[PDB]
Amino acid sequence: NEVVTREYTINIHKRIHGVGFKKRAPRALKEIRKFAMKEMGTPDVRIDTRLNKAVWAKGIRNVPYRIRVRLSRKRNEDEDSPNKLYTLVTYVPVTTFKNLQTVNVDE
Amino acid sequence: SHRKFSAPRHGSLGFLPRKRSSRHRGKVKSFPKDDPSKPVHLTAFLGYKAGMTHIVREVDRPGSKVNKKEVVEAVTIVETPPMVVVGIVGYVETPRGLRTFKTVFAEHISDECKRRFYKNWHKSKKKAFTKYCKKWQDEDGKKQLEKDFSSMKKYCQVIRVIAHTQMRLLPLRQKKAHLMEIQVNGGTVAEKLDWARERLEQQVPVNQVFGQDEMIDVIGVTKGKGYKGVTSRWHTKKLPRKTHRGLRKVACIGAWHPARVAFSVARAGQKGYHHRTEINKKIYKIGQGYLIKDGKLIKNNASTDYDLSDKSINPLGGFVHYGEVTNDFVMLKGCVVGTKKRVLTLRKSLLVQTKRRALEKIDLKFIDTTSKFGHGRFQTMEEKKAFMGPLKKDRIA
Amino acid sequence: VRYSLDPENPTKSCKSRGSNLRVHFKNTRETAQAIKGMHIRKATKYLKDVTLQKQCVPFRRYNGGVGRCAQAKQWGWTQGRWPKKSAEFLLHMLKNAESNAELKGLDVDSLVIEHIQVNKAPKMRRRTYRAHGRINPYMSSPCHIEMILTEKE
Amino acid sequence: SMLRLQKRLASSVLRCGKKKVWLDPNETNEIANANSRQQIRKLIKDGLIIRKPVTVHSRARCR
RNA sequence: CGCCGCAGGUGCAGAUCUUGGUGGUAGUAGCAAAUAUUCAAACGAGAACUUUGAAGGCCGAAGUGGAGAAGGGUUCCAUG
RNA sequence: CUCUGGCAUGUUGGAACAAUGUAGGUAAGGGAAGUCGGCAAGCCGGAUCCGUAACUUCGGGAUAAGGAUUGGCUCUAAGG
Ligand SMILES: [Mg+2]
Ligand SMILES: [Mg+2]
Ligand SMILES: [Mg+2]
Ligand SMILES: [Mg+2]
Ligand SMILES: [Mg+2]
Ligand SMILES: [Mg+2]
Ligand SMILES: [Mg+2]
Ligand SMILES: [Mg+2]
Ligand SMILES: [Mg+2]
Ligand SMILES: [Mg+2]
Ligand SMILES: [Mg+2]
Ligand SMILES: [Mg+2]
Ligand SMILES: [Mg+2]
Ligand SMILES: [Mg+2]
Ligand SMILES: [Mg+2]
Ligand SMILES: [Mg+2]
Ligand SMILES: [Mg+2]
Ligand SMILES: [Mg+2]
Ligand SMILES: [Mg+2]
Ligand SMILES: [Mg+2]
Ligand SMILES: [Mg+2]
Ligand SMILES: [Mg+2]
Ligand SMILES: [Mg+2]
Ligand SMILES: [Mg+2]
Repeated sequence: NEVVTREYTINIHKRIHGVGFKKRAPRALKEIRKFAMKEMGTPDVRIDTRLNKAVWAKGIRNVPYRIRVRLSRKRNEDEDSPNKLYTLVTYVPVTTFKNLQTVNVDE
Repeated sequence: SHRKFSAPRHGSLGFLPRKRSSRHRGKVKSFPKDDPSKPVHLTAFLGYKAGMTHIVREVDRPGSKVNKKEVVEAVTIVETPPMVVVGIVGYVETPRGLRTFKTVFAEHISDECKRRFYKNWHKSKKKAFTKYCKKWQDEDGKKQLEKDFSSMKKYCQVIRVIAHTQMRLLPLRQKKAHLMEIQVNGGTVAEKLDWARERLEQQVPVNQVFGQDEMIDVIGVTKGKGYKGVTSRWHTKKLPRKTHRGLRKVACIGAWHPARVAFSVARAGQKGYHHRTEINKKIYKIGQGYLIKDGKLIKNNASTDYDLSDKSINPLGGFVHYGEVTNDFVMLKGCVVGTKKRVLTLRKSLLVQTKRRALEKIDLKFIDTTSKFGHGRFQTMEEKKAFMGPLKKDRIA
Repeated sequence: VRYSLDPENPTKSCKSRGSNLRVHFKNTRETAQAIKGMHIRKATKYLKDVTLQKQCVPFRRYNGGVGRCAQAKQWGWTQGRWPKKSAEFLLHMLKNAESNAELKGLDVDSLVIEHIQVNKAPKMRRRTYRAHGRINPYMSSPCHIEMILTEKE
Repeated sequence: SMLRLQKRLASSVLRCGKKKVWLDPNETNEIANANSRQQIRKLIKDGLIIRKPVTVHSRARCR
């Protein structure tokens, strides 16, 4: 429906390839923001502070290669904002990234 | 006064407006001269640059130092699936040049050809040539069409065949086909016209257009470099280290008194993406593609009668930035303009090859299929895994 | 007060002006020339497209040094930009105009910009500091804007 | 709202730096209506303003 | 203001004239010395820049720290 | 490089990564052929153990020149 939640992994390495040292973690964050927008369709994505910490975990220029996030399109009926659907992006800690599919998670 | 030390001209003035090419394909601009004594044939073809590798052959050059010894030569691989003739244009020569008299297209033109006719195939209704194939299937339109054929026979002097490449057989992202006019040579106009309308709606292979170990010409668009300065663009001498407003310049552009910068001094601008026509490119081998008789077979590619292995022309990990060759290919000697995936016009020579450097039958001993994605050291996967034995993933498998 | 080009019918027209507005006169004049003649809904959607950089303002007269844009081929030309401040000032004036139209009781869904002009305002003076103890002017170029919309469908 | 005065005044009554003063991000209104010492002191006693511990500079490596 | 007389600090295109105003240049040059920001929330009509929290960083005690003398004179502090 | 303390990158941001620049690197084989001129860059560099020429105002020259060693870990002696 529209209260949906999935789990993705993002290849920050190929989304970050080539950018300057003092720009890699901010570039990674707006790459995540664009990825979340395009996987959903909603503007107003909100990046969780733990996800911000995970992106910035090794400083500004050694960003992790793959990140495991949970996207969740949720209702916005708490502010009278022009769009009724926002997307919260949270951070999923994992050990390995092998054989990890995109998975719909339950309520 | 008197530049005090002779140095030749930097760069060539026979090659300039040194601007971006207005086309991506590569126009022929000169076909071979027609003599009706020859059989009817085509004179050009359209391939795609896959990549480079190198070969080993034994040279038969009497008097040369490498006579009856083995050399290594770089080659370029051009994938050439057969071209579909779908149209035919005729030309009449006038005192103003040579103008197109009449084109005739065929019924049932393919969707990649119509993709060439459209600039946005996604939003289109794909309506091209529908009213035309209507007049092909009609009977009033049919007598009109043969009347056009008969008028072309009695008036035209130069006929050409409109053929497109079929991009569904290529590993490329592009689905839009490439069309081309290929001159038909060797006969009377009636003879070549019935020959071409026999070949209408049909496939023509590079085996039928070209042959083994002949020298052809390659026409294409030089690899693109962008806006460059005079040191990269014209190879002028760099100025000394203590030069105030820049080193990579030309220090003087003309004298005082022609009072203008001439067209012949070196300036910064576009380098590359240039239309070039290189000649005397020797064909080393014409491939055969991936045929299926049974459990299929790819040795008809680089099996060279002195190795007898079962390897294709493709290296390990495929051709870098191209894909893999599953169609008929052409192996040329040496380097060839353009990027990988760049479309190359290939045409017959318009000189006569009487040279012992030319008219030479070659015979390959070895074709290198190591990986070009690094310093690859194995020819085939079987050779690699037989040299290394079982691995950890193989063992757990 | 005293508009240039009084309308044909001052019962089916509505007008709006604004003076001493701190937007660039040249950018706003190009935006005004792009907006002239449009319907009011099309003009609002276009100016919001400008502020989101989906449609450009073609720079035709005050075009020296202005870069080239693929969106000028609609208004077939080569130079275009996206004046944000000009777009928002014109949107404020357009909504004031539709407010005047609904106040005097006209069909707001059938108004067309019949007249729009941009005049220069008096300049406001600031300073800049230069190399050998010099001080140069740092003036602003504000503008008066006026527009007259007209009921016609 | 704006807690610059409260940050400065808390650093004063806690005898530390403004880098060490922690203001509760949820009780922003109750902090914001505190224009005095003894109001800052009340907030410290009820735990809405906290002095933060020093970031550790260990000597285990050099030992 | 016209006519008869009378009297001039009495006629401008210039003087690198003087004072004032305005152009083209031109929406141009430019807003590039000292490593760096990011996420969320709040207030608010309005947030890249305010405040709060979290993170990542810098000055690194011959400091971008804490106090003074000259000098400044209210710049200090709250509120709007 | 870090702690206490302080800050928000030095009067703006975003997107790209052409030429020419400015600042910083690297470079096969040669090794000053470059240039007015080795300009600029590079080489050398700390410490320990050896070993140090002409000349001299006998003080110096002198770190002359030249050579070797240098990490980690486990011990053994000697020095209150
Ligand atoms: Mg001479
Ligand atoms: Mg100089
Ligand atoms: Mg390679
Ligand atoms: Mg110009
Ligand atoms: Mg200045
Ligand atoms: Mg000064
Ligand atoms: Mg006078
Ligand atoms: Mg005058
Ligand atoms: Mg005069
Ligand atoms: Mg500019
Ligand atoms: Mg600038
Ligand atoms: Mg530091
Ligand atoms: Mg101080
Ligand atoms: Mg900076
Ligand atoms: Mg800043
Ligand atoms: Mg400052
Ligand atoms: Mg070298
Ligand atoms: Mg070397
Ligand atoms: Mg020399
Ligand atoms: Mg010399
Ligand atoms: Mg010399
Ligand atoms: Mg030097
Ligand atoms: Mg000496
Ligand atoms: Mg040892």
